[PDB]
Amino acid sequence: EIVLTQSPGTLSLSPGETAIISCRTSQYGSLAWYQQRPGQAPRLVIYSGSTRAAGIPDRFSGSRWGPDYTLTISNLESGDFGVYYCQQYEFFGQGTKVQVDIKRTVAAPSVFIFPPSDEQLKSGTASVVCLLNNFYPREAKVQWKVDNALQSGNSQESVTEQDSKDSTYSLSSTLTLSKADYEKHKVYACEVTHQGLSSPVTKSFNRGE
Amino acid sequence: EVRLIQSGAVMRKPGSSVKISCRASGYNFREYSIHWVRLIPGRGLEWIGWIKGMWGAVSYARQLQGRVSMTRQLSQDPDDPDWGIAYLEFSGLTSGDTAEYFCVRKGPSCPHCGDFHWQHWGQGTAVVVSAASTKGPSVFPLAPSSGGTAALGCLVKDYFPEPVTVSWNSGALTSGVHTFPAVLQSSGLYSLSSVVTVPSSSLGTQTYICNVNHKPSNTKVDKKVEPK
Amino acid sequence: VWKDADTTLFCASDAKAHETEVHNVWATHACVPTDPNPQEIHLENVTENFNMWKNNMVEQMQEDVISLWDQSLQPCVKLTGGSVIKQACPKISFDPIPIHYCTPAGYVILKCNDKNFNGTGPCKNVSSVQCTHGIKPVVSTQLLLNGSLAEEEIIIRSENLTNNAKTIIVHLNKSVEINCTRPSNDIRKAYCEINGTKWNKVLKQVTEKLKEHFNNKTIIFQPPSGGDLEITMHHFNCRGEFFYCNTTQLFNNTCIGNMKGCNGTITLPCKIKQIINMWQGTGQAMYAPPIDGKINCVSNITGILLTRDGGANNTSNETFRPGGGNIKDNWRSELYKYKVVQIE
Ligand SMILES: *[C@@H]1O[C@H](CO)[C@@H](O)[C@H](O)[C@H]1NC(C)=O
Ligand SMILES: *[C@@H]1O[C@H](CO)[C@@H](O)[C@H](O)[C@H]1NC(C)=O
Ligand SMILES: *[C@@H]1O[C@H](CO)[C@@H](O)[C@H](O)[C@H]1NC(C)=O
Ligand SMILES: *[C@@H]1O[C@H](CO)[C@@H](O)[C@H](O)[C@H]1NC(C)=O
Ligand SMILES: *[C@@H]1O[C@H](CO)[C@@H](O)[C@H](O)[C@H]1NC(C)=O
Ligand SMILES: *[C@@H]1O[C@H](CO)[C@@H](O)[C@H](O)[C@H]1NC(C)=O
Ligand SMILES: *[C@@H]1O[C@H](CO)[C@@H](O)[C@H](O)[C@H]1NC(C)=O
Ligand SMILES: *[C@@H]1O[C@H](CO)[C@@H](O)[C@H](O)[C@H]1NC(C)=O
Ligand SMILES: *[C@@H]1O[C@H](CO)[C@@H](O)[C@H](O)[C@H]1NC(C)=O
Ligand SMILES: *[C@@H]1O[C@H](CO)[C@@H](O)[C@H](O)[C@H]1NC(C)=O
Ligand SMILES: *[C@@H]1O[C@H](CO)[C@@H](O)[C@H](O)[C@H]1NC(C)=O
Repeated sequence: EIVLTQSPGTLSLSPGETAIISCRTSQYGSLAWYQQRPGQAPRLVIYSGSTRAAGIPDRFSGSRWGPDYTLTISNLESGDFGVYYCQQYEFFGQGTKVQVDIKRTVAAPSVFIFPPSDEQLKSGTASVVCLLNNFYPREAKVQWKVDNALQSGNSQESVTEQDSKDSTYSLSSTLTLSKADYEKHKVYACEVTHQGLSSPVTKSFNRGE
Repeated sequence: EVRLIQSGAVMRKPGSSVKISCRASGYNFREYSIHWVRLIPGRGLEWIGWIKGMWGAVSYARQLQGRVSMTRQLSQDPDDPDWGIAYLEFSGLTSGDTAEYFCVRKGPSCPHCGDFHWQHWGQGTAVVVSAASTKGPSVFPLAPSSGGTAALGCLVKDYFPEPVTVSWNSGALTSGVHTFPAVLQSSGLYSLSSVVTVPSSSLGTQTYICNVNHKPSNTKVDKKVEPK
Repeated sequence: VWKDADTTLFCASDAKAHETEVHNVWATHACVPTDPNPQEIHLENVTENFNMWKNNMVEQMQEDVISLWDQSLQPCVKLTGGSVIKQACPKISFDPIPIHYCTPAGYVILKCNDKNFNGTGPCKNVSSVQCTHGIKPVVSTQLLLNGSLAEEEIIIRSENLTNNAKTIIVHLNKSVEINCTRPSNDIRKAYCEINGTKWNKVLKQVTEKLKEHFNNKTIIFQPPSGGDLEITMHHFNCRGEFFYCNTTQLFNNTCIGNMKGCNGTITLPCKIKQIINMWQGTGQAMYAPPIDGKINCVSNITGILLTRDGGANNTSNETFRPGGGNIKDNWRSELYKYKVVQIE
């Protein structure tokens, strides 16, 4: 059948810059590109390789280059941002997310860690939070360690939109598990990686304050 | 001009069914086909099937066979050809069927334009499938602790459905507030956090209340945040 | 030399002016007498590209058959212009005859003679004729009846097999009789008889030929997923009556594996209907109840219309279902080897 490898998964740009999305196909049929903005219906951008659909400006362009179809969007406007998909027959690419970013100086995240409250611990559950506040760029990695042991699956991340005034990002990470499990261990820590940090910063706690 | 107008959003329990309509106009409905496609949160686009206007012939995606059916409706008067209604029925629903369902039609015929090049889209129909019942949130305090600014916040857990709003001190404390987008837990219930960086000198002085509002369950709950 | 061109063709047949049969009456006025000694000229060192899916000759035929039915098969009741029309709908005599299509002055028809031509692409063995062969305007769904057979191999025709929206035309090289009968004596009950041995052997060959095109994947048949009765059933007109025959038995996979238990006659349940969705796309029409006596017609299954299931899948198998699309595809199945050109 047809497989459609789309890349990159995410793309962070500012107005006026150019986006380059690609799509590798196993077949050679008619490829099309769609744009889907949040809370809006997807819209045909390009079809049959390089032909623009109705209304679409000339800054959108596609190239027929190899088994690799590419979509170029030059001089990005605010309306050009969203999630783009390539399509061949009934098959779709995994989707590329093109989101706005406003260029500003680099800023290291202030890192805070929050132990579980007592009220929650009386519900057989314990949540541990690791806040990354006011940093740039947005790309950051949080990594939980409990008694020197790396965690996976038991954490969920959440990010805010870019702030209007100071052009920064904040990020939360919630390590969730059962009270029984929580009590078994002593040390809890989240490790933060970021361009604004020379080395990975760590925040941690035990139960003794 | 071509117009595709779908029916409204709906909530559903697992194992139940959902029927969606798509009102078409502006073209001879018999001479075209309506495809259905869904936008799944975190999984992208998935083609469901198509139906042809002429006879109502259908082709369903293999992975969805036995759970979907498509019918259409149009005028039997050849002097009123420029409208029709396509239907999509989805049965044996699961949480994985939670998605935005769209009805689409191909662009103007050309040597290049295949049948899967969709110029026209319905506005979409949001279907949410959940076992969870309407449930108000439990609120816990993210206590502050040890250029010295302290961080505190409120942990709002296990509520359904969205949304919940969080204000601080009756909405008077706005400087430094970050209320993160909600997150769906494996339990099927929503959770979020709201934090605020403040002067560490104010922890012995000022009061910090987080006001949590959740319309779907008629619950308002104020919560005090302090250290230890 | 010449260039591919579109023009108005004229028809030719052996219609009998004394016949009251509807096709004969139509052909008598519309067509000229057939040529006893047609002159077919083969062209040496000539390559010509054909495209059965982009052939306007099909459009012409469609209009002739539409015109035919419009003149002689007006229904008792129908919707038109916001009103319901009531017409006198007497029983007619109905039996399609072969119609030849011929080029006017300045044009000529090129004819691919490659015994395994699939409908699209270059042709080497090209000949020049003034008229096509005799084509019967048999309107039907699922099964193609009373057509021409493929000379050599079984031929799979499709504009693009990867596209599930494109109809697949199977061109058989051996016919299978279908024997449909309304017994004289429920007056609407009928049945079609088919030789299970004949059919299941043919269907087996179709799958193996389909494997060649779909990389030896497990070929499966299934009944139609849905739609009007005119498609989910084998729909055709016989002696002026509209038949609807269930073909659920004609696509039984158990009988075309690699054991038996099904080597005898296949009897398809059928029903003569009065209220019908017209194939012209004109809407619902209402006809009078069936003539008395024994209504019968023996036809040759010369082809099969298929649509392939789509969707993301790498299960071993590919599923095909009976039913094609336009009645135009029935004309395509015969005109696939012809194209009109203008002389320079
Ligand atoms: C074959 O199919 C693909 C996809 O349906 C399409 O891009 C291509 O144009 C088709 N070939 C022709 C000759 O139209
Ligand atoms: C056609 O065939 C003849 C004889 O084989 C050859 O000499 C001639 O060049 C061919 N035509 C073309 C265009 O090559
Ligand atoms: C028919 O043959 C042409 C080459 O002449 C090929 O490109 C096309 O895929 C074939 N069609 C089918 C349905 O096999
Ligand atoms: C082309 O036609 C000639 C003449 O009828 C025939 O002998 C030949 O078999 C055909 N081509 C091939 C490759 O067989
Ligand atoms: C039916 O098929 C047989 C071969 O099985 C053929 O000899 C006969 O001429 C056909 N009759 C038609 C097409 O009317
Ligand atoms: C029909 O074509 C197939 C090849 O697809 C061939 O094996 C078979 O012999 C032909 N006809 C008959 C009656 O065998
Ligand atoms: C067709 O079937 C009918 C069944 O009533 C039978 O009388 C007739 O002899 C059959 N004819 C042929 C040619 O098989
Ligand atoms: C079906 O065809 C076979 C020949 O392969 C023949 O022997 C048999 O009699 C036919 N079926 C009937 C019911 O006559
Ligand atoms: C055809 O017959 C089968 C039984 O073999 C039945 O289940 C099916 O509904 C019938 N088809 C139609 C279209 O009624
Ligand atoms: C298919 O074969 C089965 C036996 O496996 C039989 O019971 C069934 O009636 C057949 N289906 C049709 C539609 O003839
Ligand atoms: C097919 O041709 C035969 C003989 O010419 C005829 O008896 C039969 O009615 C025809 N079939 C249809 C569906 O018209």
